Amino acid sequence: SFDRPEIYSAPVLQGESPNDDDNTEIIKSFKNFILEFRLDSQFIYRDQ
Amino acid sequence: LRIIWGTNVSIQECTTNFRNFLMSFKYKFRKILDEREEFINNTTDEELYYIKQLNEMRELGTSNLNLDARNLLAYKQTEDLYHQLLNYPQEVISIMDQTIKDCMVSLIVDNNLDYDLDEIETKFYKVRPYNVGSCKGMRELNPNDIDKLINLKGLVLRSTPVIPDMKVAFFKCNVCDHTMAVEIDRGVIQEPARCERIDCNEPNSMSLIHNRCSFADKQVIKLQETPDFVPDGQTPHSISLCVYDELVDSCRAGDRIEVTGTFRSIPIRANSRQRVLKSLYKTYVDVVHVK
Amino acid sequence: SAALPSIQLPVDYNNLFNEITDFLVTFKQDKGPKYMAMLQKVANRELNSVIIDLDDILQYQNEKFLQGTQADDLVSAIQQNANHFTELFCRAIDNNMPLPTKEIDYKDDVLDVILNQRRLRNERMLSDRTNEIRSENLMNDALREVVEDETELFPPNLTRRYFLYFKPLSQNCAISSKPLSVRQIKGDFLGQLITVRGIITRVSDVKPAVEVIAYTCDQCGYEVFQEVNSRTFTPLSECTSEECSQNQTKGQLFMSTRASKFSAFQECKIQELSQQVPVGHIPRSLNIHVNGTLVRSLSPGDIVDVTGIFLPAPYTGFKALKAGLLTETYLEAQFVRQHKKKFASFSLTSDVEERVMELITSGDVYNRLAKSIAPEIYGNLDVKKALLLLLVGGVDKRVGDGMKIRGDINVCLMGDPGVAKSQLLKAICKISPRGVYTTGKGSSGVGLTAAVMKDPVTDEMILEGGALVLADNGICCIDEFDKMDESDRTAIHEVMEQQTISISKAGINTTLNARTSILAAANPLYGRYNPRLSPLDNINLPAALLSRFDILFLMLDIPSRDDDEKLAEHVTYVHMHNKQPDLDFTPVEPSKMREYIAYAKTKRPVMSEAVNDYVVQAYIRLRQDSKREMDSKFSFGQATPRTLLGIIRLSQALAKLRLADMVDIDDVEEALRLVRVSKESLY
Amino acid sequence: RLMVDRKLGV
Ligand SMILES: Nc1ncnc2c1ncn2[C@@H]1O[C@H](COP(=O)(O)OP(=O)(O)O)[C@@H](O)[C@H]1O
Ligand code: BEF
Ligand SMILES: [Mg+2]
Ligand SMILES: [Zn+2]
Ligand SMILES: [Zn+2]
Repeated sequence: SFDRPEIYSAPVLQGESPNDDDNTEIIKSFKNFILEFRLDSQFIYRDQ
Repeated sequence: LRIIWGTNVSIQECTTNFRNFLMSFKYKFRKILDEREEFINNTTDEELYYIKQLNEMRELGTSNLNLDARNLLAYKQTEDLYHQLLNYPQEVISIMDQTIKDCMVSLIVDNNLDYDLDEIETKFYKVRPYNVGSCKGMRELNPNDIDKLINLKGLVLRSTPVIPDMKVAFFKCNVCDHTMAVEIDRGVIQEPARCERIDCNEPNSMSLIHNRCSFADKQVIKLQETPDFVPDGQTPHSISLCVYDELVDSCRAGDRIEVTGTFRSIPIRANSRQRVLKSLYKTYVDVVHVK
Repeated sequence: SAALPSIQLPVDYNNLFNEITDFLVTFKQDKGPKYMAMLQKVANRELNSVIIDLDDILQYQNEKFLQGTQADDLVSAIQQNANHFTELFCRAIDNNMPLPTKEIDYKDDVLDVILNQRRLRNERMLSDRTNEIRSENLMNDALREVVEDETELFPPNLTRRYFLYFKPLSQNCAISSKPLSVRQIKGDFLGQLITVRGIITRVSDVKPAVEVIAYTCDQCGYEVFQEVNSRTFTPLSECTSEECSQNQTKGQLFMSTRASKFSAFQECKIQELSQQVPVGHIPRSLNIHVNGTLVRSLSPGDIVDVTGIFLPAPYTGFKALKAGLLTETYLEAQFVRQHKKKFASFSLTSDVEERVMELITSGDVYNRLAKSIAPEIYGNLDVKKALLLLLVGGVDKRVGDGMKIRGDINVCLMGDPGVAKSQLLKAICKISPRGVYTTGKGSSGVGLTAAVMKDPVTDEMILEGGALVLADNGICCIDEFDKMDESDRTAIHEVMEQQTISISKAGINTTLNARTSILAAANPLYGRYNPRLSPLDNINLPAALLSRFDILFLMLDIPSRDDDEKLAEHVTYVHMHNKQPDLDFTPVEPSKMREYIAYAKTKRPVMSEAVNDYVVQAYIRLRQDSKREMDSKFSFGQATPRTLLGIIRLSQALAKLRLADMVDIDDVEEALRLVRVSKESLY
Repeated sequence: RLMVDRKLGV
């Protein structure tokens, strides 16, 4: 007669440095590429 | 700067304060805190207590220093270090050990003593505090007091035999004889999933050699408390001290001792189903000093 | 949606959440808001427990309805489903928590500094994410929403220090008002907020119960939390951190006990009062769960009205007996009301001050407090005075050398059968905050008990003793003292003369603490007193044991034309009207008497030089008198230094009765009078 | 390794 127990999480301290091959770093690079690519001084991908 | 997470301790500041206390402690300060200034001695109070103690430590060659926490309370500059020591046993104790080693080697260097520093830097020094406040018994220790210094006095009823405690595992690779030694960290040993060599990779090549591991002493002492204060209708309670290393085989049955140490709590496995732990934690006391 | 159907219910949790928030913010009846001030005190790390007074909620509802505004029945909803409203109140409080005005000063509890660190860290993460998303340059409300959706904060469950408890409605103001026996706590009451009235039997010792075990992944630098709401849990071994989860690199966790959340835990197992048991049955017990700051509030042999939530738990009995989703129950304690106030909990506030003033200003405190003990008993004034002195108790001295003096009185009520001896023991049991009524030979066959059983909740062996340990700091009313076997008499030797019990049986080598005042009542040898035989033979108590008793009344039964007709009139009137006959004085009810006795127990009077000379001369004269009649027909025993100590103890108790810090000469005179007239009925 | 900034508290 009990509810399922949750499992939280939280970042606390800087662990080992994120490698380039790390998926999160790939996603960050991709997001920055989407948000900062400039052609003819225009954010083509952001506006698209 | 740079306080540790989950604590109020800064390594640099605490080391500075402990060195300051070591350099400039005189027993007259404890006499002042004891309001016993009429008993102030001209000889002993003038002399520097811990500097002298560290000296005879150097000549005799011992590796353990016994610190009275009320002396820390006596020194104004280290009044905060006292509370830091109570609230954070392990960190502050390690800080003290490093500072003791530093002070030993510095004192040898400054006087340019002929005594070689080979032994000193290789040795490991330990600080054993005591006289850390009152007793408060064990019925009065709430769960918020886990991992704090507590002072207990009682009668030693029973003392278990010496229990070996694993420190370094000795897994051996069957295939390429890649014998890696794994130190234990926070009571955890991590098995190499495969052979740690790159040329040889066989997960089943590992078979732990029990006999060639390096162990350490551990003795569990059953202490029945005799607290200075007893609540109404409270029968005497028995607590399980856990001594380590040199303190093993020191306290005999029937000795009336006063012990200080770290109030710990550990999950107890419900052996009905393996690797399932009870939500009520067993409480025991690691022992740092016995008087 | 077909697998899990839906039901419409009269409760709307959003409207009730709004009502809860408004009640917390705008309740002033008890300058500022009561609960806002309490929350401010909590923020400054003063109070660790928030007591939600349901009477306040009822008054809030009455105010809202009286002015015409429609307010939903919050009190009824809380009573019907208490568990959910705990979290509703907790979240409402967590929203309205003010900020501290006194920061960490190196002397604060480690829990507080950890909570502050977590709060600052999650605030820093939130602000940093806000800054990044703002700098991306793609209203601040949308920014707040996106950053709070995209960040992994320490949950508010791990940043609260206070504990939440509900106080049931007072019956006079008004279900929780009516206390219920364990028998009446049926399966219909689960989830409600009920009040169970009973006597606490077996309280375990406080042990840490883990609520949210905390781990650390060294590789990814995260802290992962695993909530636990079961008696047993499974530890974690593989990282659950989202970023570390997507990353295929191996991660290992480690327990961090300092980081984990613990709650002080205790189990109490209350039983039924003897009055509640129906005819022919035996009392049955009910488990009580105590969490947070309520621990150590319940002790064995306590009459209490525990109010709590009657939650169920999954069954742990035999599978054969389990036929369905059988569940075992318990009562999560929320409020504890001691039916008899302990002496050690006394406090001189105005509430007790006014009534104490009322007693003393009217005067005649000694006679009133003596007569108020069992008013239905007639004519036994001197023994009532002795029992009152027993209740007050003397002063115990502790010389610096380690010498200790008892400071407690022991009264023996010898007498012919039918002189209401056993009634006075029951009256004392009903007056004293702690006490045990042992009797006979078979009953309480071991007043001293060397019982070392196992604690059901914690595997460590606990030591259990007889009534003597339960009667610590109390009165162990012993009945049928002469019929008690020799083993219990030998144990009571030490229990009376010292305050300890020394045990060296198999498995136990200890020394229990029993600072108990023994009150006994036994018939003389050969039933009634035989005036042919010497008094020391009728009593049949060895001189070692008899010396321990400070006062040993004889209470002989002798027929009389006048006294017996007065006694008959008294008893017949008591049977006609269930009241004390006379109208000269109104008796003091046991609550007021107990309050005054506690106040008197606070004082520690001291003797005087002239008083000391008088006592010394009296002791010398008594010793000479004992020597003279060492073999006369009235040899009530040779006087011993314990007689001097008893004189001192009685004088100190009498001084306490007048609320004085200085022993008076007339008090010593009265103590001598009582000691002498304890044997006056012998003639 | 566990080192963090000192602005957390005092
Ligand atoms: N002085 C008295 N006042 C009131 N009732 C009395 C008195 N003496 C005897 N009784 C009655 O006589 C009975 C004896 O009660 P109990 O206390 O058991 O006697 P005992 O223990 O002395 O043998 C009870 O019913 C009690 O009410
Ligand atoms: F006959 Be009575 F209980 F002393
Ligand atoms: Mg009787
Ligand atoms: Zn290999
Ligand atoms: Zn991880």
